[PDB]
Amino acid sequence: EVRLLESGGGLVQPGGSLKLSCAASGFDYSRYWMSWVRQAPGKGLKWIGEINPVSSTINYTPSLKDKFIISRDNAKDTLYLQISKVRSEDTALYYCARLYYGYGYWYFDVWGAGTTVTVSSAKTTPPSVYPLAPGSAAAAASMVTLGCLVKGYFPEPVTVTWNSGSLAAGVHTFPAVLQAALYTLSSSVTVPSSSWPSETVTCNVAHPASSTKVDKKIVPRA
Amino acid sequence: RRRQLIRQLLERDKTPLAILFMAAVVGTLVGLAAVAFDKGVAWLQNQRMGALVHTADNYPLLLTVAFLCSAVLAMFGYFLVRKYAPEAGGSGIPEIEGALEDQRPVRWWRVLPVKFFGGLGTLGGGMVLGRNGPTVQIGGNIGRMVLDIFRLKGDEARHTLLATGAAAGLAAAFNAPLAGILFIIEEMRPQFRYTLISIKAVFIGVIMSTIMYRIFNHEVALIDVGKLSDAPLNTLWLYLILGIIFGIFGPIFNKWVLGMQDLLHRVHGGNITKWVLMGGAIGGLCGLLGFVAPATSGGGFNLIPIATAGNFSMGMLVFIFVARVITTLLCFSSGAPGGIFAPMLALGTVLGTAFGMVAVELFPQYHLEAGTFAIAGMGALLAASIRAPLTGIILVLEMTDNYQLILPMIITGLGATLLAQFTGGKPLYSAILARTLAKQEAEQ
Amino acid sequence: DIVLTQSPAIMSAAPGDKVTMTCSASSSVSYIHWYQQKSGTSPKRWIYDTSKLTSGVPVRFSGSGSGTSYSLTINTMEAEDAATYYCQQWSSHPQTFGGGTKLEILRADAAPTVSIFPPSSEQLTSGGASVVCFLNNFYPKDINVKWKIDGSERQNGVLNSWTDQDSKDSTYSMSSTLTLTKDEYERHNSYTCEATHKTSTSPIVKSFNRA
Ligand SMILES: [Br-]
Ligand SMILES: [Br-]
Ligand SMILES: [Br-]
Repeated sequence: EVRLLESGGGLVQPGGSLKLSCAASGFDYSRYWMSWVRQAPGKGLKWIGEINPVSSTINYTPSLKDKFIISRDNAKDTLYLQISKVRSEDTALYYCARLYYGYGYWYFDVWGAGTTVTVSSAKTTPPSVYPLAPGSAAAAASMVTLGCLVKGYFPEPVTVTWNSGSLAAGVHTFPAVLQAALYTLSSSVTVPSSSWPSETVTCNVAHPASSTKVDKKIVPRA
Repeated sequence: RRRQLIRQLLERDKTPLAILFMAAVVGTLVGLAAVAFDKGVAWLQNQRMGALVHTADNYPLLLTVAFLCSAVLAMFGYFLVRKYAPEAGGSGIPEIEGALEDQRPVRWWRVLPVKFFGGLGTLGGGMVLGRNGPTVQIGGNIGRMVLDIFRLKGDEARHTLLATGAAAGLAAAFNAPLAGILFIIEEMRPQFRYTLISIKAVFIGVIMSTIMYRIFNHEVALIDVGKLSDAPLNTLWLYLILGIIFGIFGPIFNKWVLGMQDLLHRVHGGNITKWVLMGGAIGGLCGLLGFVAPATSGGGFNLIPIATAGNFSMGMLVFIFVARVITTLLCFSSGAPGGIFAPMLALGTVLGTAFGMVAVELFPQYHLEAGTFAIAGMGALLAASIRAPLTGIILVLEMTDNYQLILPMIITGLGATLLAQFTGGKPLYSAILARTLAKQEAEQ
Repeated sequence: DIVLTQSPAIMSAAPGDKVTMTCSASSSVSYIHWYQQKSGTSPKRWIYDTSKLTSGVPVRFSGSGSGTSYSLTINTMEAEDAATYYCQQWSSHPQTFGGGTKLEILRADAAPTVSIFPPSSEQLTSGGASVVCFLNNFYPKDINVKWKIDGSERQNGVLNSWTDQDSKDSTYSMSSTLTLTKDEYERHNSYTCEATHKTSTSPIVKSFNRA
């Protein structure tokens, strides 16, 4: 296949710099103009810039002098984006694209998955994971809703699975909300009452930014 | 005349065995000749280079040994032309064209020695002239010589062997087999009548010529440009524009060569002594500019890949273009032996680059490479001045191998030949023959 | 620069049904492209040169337009057609995308399954108390949550979060979380979570008492 794998996006402190990287696989990456496009949280696609195969021409969106630096090394088959004096406006998902054309009106041929840049002076912080069991005198019905609360972590993201991904039906994980420089979310899993508390259901939480793997057994209360 | 045609159709393409074999030997010799001429030119330019280093301290004596080294070689080439074969002056394509019309002689016992040795003098000094002119006349004369040695009779033999010699001649000068055949079929053939020039025989001579060249030249290409980008459909109209600019320029350049032939004739009046001295000063200027600004002088093949890669500034390209227009006229209009064909590839490239780089900055949405416009313009002065567009297009294709550009190359060439027609210009080889046949009568 | 404006910024539609979004330009634009994006996924080139489908794009999709107005269309909506559709121009430089058009499934109304959850003993020991309310699997997405502490309305310290429309059942979901200190939590007894949807006038209260 043709693959675009962009990496290098993480948490960076305002006024800092960072160097994103797009790894090209499965096509001659010479021959092609390459492009960067970013998507800020809940917003549309924004063009950063493009580089031609010989780096003889590099265009950038109407945006300040040495803000962005796009370069390519067609020998390692990888495209680069340096961002400087990074402000929160640079918090975005960053996309690497191969450019082509049909009649000659250029389009964004194939895209990668993205990397996320978060720019913040808030400090990395592991999650506290709490179980959500139904209350002491719970209305034990056909299906029982359980949960766990993932509280006060920074930055995004965390991944939640139930019984190591075996429990996949009836899960939903809500989008995290940020408050006082910390993130919180919770996860719901609805199972049949024959399942719990007969078997065990566990939420496994991972927050790689703070090297946290944690499992939380959900147990009936009182 | 239907039953006549039924017979002729049934007798098509049966060239006589003798003409085909003789076509083979003509090509082989033209090949060996072109190789020898090519190495000879190079060897003198070297001697001239190694002279400038035994003299690289005294900048004044440097510019002097540059001038006189090329002045001496130039005069020598002028002199043998006027003294022993005046129809070996200038290119020679117009006279081999005349020979094909049976209105100029192929004096092979005299032109072979003077064109070969006289060209070495003028090319080897670094004048703005090409190998094409020489190698096609030399090749035609070689055709005649093989005809006379073996006393083959008929109109077919005389026309084909003369055609294959000039075809093998262009082929061997450019490592361009398809261009050689086409140059005969589109440009050099008698243009107002049928002829029995066998094409299969021209083909055989071109092969052997090209094989001789590969034997002494392989592993290095005349012009290496790499692979450039493609052309999007919505880019095509820009190559048409570029064509129209070549189409207006074509004839204006043709006025200059002709009226410049006039003007510089005034200088020597026709006197072989003033003339040879004139070519000595033109030759010294080239060998000097060859040191002080090389892109202003020489055949120009060196600066073609440079201009295509966008490595010249726009300022340089304008400078080179003006200057080379000037030094190209001075050398060819002077009547020194040697072509104008190859320096027109240079002029075309330089112009097309300059158009390309304006086109890149006006349309970033097109993602242009100035090089694609240089490649479209290389065979464009050929199309608007000598009006053999199918030959320039196939020649540029053979030398640069960017077939993906075939459409903008065609488009640029046709606009050039269309606007040259529409602005009242004529094929330059034909207008040089015509003026030559017009005083081979006005003396009566 | 050229500004492109996609029109029904959000919109729903039943399966097997005819959908149509718009793109509109501050100036005249030529041969517009359309990309389709599902959440978590790279954008996919969908339609190009105003009308041409990309290899794999089912035939139900089609584009049209000229000059200053263009369109995407799906003659028979499917379910996998749920995504965001971005239009894009490079007739001018520099190239500009549209704001987007999110397209989600339309389905039958559904009521929330409400579930209330007391602070874990684990969180209490650290001093904080969070009361979590799940409103799960409802359509349409507009809903209201209200919290009562000892039957009295409370507004401060509440944070809600909606899921994106669900894949299989095409419903929504929305969690509400009331955070206090352990001390404030302990002064009171009855915590109630009241979901006011549109599939009824009578909210579905769920609640617990610590006793
Ligand atoms: Br001539
Ligand atoms: Br020449
Ligand atoms: Br010539």
